[PDB]
Amino acid sequence: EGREDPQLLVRVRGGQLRGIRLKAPGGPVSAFLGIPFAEPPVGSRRFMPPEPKRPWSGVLDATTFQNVCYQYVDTLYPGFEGTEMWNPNRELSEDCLYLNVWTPYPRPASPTPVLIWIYGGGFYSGAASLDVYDGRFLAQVEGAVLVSMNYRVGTFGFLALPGSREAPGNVGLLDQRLALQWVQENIAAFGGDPMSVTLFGESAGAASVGMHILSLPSRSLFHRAVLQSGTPNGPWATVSAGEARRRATLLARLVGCNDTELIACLRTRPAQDLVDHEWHVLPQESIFRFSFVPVVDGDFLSDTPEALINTGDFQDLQVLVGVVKDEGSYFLVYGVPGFSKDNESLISRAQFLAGVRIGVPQASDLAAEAVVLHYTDWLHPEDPTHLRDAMSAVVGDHNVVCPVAQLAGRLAAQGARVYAYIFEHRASTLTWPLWMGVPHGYEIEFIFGLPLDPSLNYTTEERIFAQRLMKYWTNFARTGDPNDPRDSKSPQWPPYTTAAQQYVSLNLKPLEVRRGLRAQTCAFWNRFLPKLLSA
Amino acid sequence: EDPQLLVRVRGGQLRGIRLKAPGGPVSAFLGIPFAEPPVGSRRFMPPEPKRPWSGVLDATTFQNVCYQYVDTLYPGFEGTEMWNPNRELSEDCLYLNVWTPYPRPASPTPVLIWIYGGGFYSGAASLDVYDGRFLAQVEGAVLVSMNYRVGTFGFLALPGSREAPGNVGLLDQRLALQWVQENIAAFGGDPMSVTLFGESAGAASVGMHILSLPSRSLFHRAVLQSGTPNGPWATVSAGEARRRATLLARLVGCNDTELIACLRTRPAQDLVDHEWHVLPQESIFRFSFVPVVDGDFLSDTPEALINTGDFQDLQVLVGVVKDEGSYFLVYGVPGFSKDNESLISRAQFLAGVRIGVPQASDLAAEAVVLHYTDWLHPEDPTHLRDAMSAVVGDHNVVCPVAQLAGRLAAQGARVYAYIFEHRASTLTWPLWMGVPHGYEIEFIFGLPLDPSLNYTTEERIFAQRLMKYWTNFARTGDPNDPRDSKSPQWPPYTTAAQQYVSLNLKPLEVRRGLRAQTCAFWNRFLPKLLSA
Ligand SMILES: Cc1ccc(C(=O)NCCCCC[n+]2ccccc2/C=N/O)cc1[N+](=O)[O-]
Ligand SMILES: Cc1ccc(C(=O)NCCCCC[n+]2ccccc2/C=N/O)cc1[N+](=O)[O-]
Ligand SMILES: *[C@@H]1O[C@H](CO)[C@@H](O)[C@H](O)[C@H]1NC(C)=O
Ligand SMILES: *[C@@H]1O[C@H](CO)[C@@H](O)[C@H](O)[C@H]1NC(C)=O
Repeated sequence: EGREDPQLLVRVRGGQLRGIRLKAPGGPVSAFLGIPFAEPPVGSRRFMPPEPKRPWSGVLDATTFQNVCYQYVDTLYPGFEGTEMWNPNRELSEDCLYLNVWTPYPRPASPTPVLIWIYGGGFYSGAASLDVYDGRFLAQVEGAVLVSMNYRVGTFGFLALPGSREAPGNVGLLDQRLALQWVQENIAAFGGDPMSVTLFGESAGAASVGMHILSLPSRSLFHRAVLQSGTPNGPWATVSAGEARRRATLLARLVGCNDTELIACLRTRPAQDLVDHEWHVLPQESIFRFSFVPVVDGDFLSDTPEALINTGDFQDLQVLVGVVKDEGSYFLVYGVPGFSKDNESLISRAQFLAGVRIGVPQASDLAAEAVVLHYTDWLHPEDPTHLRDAMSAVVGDHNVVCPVAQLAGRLAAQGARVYAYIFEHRASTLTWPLWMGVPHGYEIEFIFGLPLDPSLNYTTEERIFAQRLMKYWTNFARTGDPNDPRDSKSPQWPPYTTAAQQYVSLNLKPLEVRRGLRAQTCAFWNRFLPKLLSA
Repeated sequence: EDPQLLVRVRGGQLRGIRLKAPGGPVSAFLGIPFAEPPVGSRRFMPPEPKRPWSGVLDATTFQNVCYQYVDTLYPGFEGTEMWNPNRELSEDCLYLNVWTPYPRPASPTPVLIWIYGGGFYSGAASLDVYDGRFLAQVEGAVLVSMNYRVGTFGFLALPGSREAPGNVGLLDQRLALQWVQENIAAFGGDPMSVTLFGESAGAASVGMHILSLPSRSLFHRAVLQSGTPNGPWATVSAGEARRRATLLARLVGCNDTELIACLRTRPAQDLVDHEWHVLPQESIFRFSFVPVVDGDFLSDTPEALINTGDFQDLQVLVGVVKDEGSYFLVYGVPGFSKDNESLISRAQFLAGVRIGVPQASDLAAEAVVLHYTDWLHPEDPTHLRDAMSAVVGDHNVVCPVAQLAGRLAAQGARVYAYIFEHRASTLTWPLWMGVPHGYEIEFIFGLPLDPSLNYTTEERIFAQRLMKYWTNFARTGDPNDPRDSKSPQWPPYTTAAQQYVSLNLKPLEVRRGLRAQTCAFWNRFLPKLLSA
């Protein structure tokens, strides 16, 4: 040492770190980027649970984002910001188990509530280094300690031969769990309070958050949870052991491969070869289905998330959950004929019928017809605008909105304090077309406070709006209650209960309270369809 | 004698009676025989034309009511008694009634023929609510109503047998229609402009005349109030009719010739005693002896006939009341009664759906419960009670009416649809039943125009407007006044725009889609369900 900024030097269990002083619009923050929390899961460690990182010597430089976990890179619209904002922004590698820490500058004197972000990406993609996950605004404006981790995705994170020693499945979730243990042991060195840790995540990250609620060893590592547009229940977040084994065995043959010999051969393949065949193992033509996701192993997940939310005790739990207004629209362009970002995507009745089969790929013919009859407007059954919007609603309701409504309802009934929202504001900077409405994932930039960066060209009201949301999320992190304790003047956010089913609209206007999360429609998906399934 | 009261029809002379209506006199000819009495060896047989008679036949009085079950649910309660027979019961009951203006019309006048309801087990053309004097006096119409055999005597069928071929009660109606063709010009009626109208079982009868070729040369327009030939209560298969008749015969102590011979020896009340005991399931809105798909009067199911028919030169007026189902819940569904607000639990609501959709499987009844539950108030008594009524009215009336209107409009017919939304100031049923089945009839027939029944001034003005819709439809096949040039007009129902009108105290309002989403459930989804 000697001439470095003494506020950027910090020791953790593994050794000494040097962080970087970043500028936020309102002042400096401290960032510690690319902290390794596991041994590199490479070579003979591919598909294995993570091992804790062994101490290093000297001062590790923690001023850069580290590698992104090896993953599929989306090529649907090459050069388009709407797609590439999600793509990896650092080199791809299997050596990718690193985490990031943002704190106030100087670091806080009293211990400060910790927010831990778990990114989404369908369990096949994602990185904690993306611009929309930038912790500097929450750290500067709300004084939060923010932690985000990389976790293995795709085959490297979730390929499972259930019951094997060499590929037990869910190691991507164990990566996240190891980072949670790293926070417990080390975050006090940054001024963070290990006894006040809130998990929040979006989509597959939200499902991940839900899995930690449901997995007993993770429960001692956090105290509150936010689930944005995703759930551990629902039709895409888990597979059975049987289906996971079928998908892993098919991927093995597609790349040229007793479970030990199979996994051993898979470990000899280049990472890119596995990624090149990941999408080829899905049982049906589908959207909103991902090849390698958490498996119901009877270990991390002692049973299906359905069984666990329906029965478990949650009296100690405080959860914030919500959806965007148009959950489904984004996904139609990845497989439903007739949908494009470049047209209005007005579709015919025939294309709606074919789309329902692709967006509800596990549905029998009778179930599909039930869906079509429910979502058809029988005063205008052939109107292309209603059919396009109905296709988006089918996909959003089946995959996100109704799994969330079920989760909120079971959690509230079984002792949890639940707060629910619908996010209804479309960013003025959105590059996706207008028919997509408020698409999946486009509340994240407001939670993290990107509008406060003047160079990103958001409106003044969007900055005020972002600050409202940062206050809601951090108040909840701090107290289990998103409401401002000193501000009773503003309209209040009531908890979701089974009796009143209250939630709030999040938009440019003051909080408005609404009742029922798609109550009629979600009864169709959550109560009727499963009973139809049993026939 | 009064020459206006003396008429010669093909069978001989008749003497009618001058009756007072609020605005003047009417000529009424009550109790005109149109068939040989279907008694003795003629029971269950097709009707035969009435033999000529000598002298002047006295037609100043309503004739006997066809033998039928009499309702005892609420003894002495007007809301039920108003439907009970108001003349003596007899198997000798095939008589019709004619009202005309006094003096007799100078020009041939459009004819309206009323076919009463009563679930094909009851009913009479002599009920006070079917009084034709107001339409005759105010609109100058010639009004005809007939008695037809109900219950076992009209619809007991051993299909394919010679002596109980089925549907004889519908043949009774058809013979009265031929009587109108042959004789109505003598009253000043125009046989080239005959409009059938009927309510519930009567509307389903009207619809069965639309679907049976020999009936079609006997009328030109049709009105179907709260009833349809299609749907789940109005017809039975040949096999189910055979089962029900064989069971009734076992219950009273009896190949088909011998079985029907023994049934013919049974006193009428012996047959009625067991009428309600042959239904396959505990139910409401189900009736033991109704028209049968014989392959003769009905060449096929009403469903297949409305689906494939040619209806181009046909005009039809169809509609429903606001609360079709509420009336029937008190006849079987536990927790419903005239005398309290019938606030039911959710368990009672599930139990009620098995009774109100008695042909539904476990899965189908589950679909119904989940569809009609308000999942924001899933346990609230008021919502469950109102949903129970909705299930029954939608399943049995509203969605069959929407299916029929849609098939008719798409296949050439001219259709006008309505929903009747005014609850009579004088109603004796409780408030929770709303606007019940059958309580639009008194307005169309014009009873509010009688001051002694203590209707309100608005209801009298309302009745006059309805009388004008119905008779304008009779005159032209279009209910709109060709003199009134003020909007809104009543538009035709079509498949594209699905327009219908609300009938109430306020002016006509035009609405689109007749419970479109819910009737898609009943008419499109549920059939694919039960059948797999
Ligand atoms: C070959 C292929 C490629 C992609 C798919 C597919 O279904 N893609 C959908 C997911 C991309 C979303 C990016 N994202 C990640 C995290 C958070 C938000 C967002 C977006 N905000 O809304 C499917 C296939 N395939 O089926 O072959
Ligand atoms: C033993 C019995 C008796 C009657 C029923 C049953 O379902 N009755 C229906 C209504 C009959 C009278 C009303 N009515 C009749 C003609 C025209 C209009 C109206 C008014 N409607 O609002 C059912 C049973 N049973 O279940 O056994
Ligand atoms: C939009 O674009 C896609 C692909 O280019 C096409 O298949 C679809 O039919 C288009 N839609 C319209 C409404 O032109
Ligand atoms: C913001 O607006 C300015 C206006 O000159 C433009 O030059 C800049 O590229 C814009 N930046 C973004 C991120 O939209």
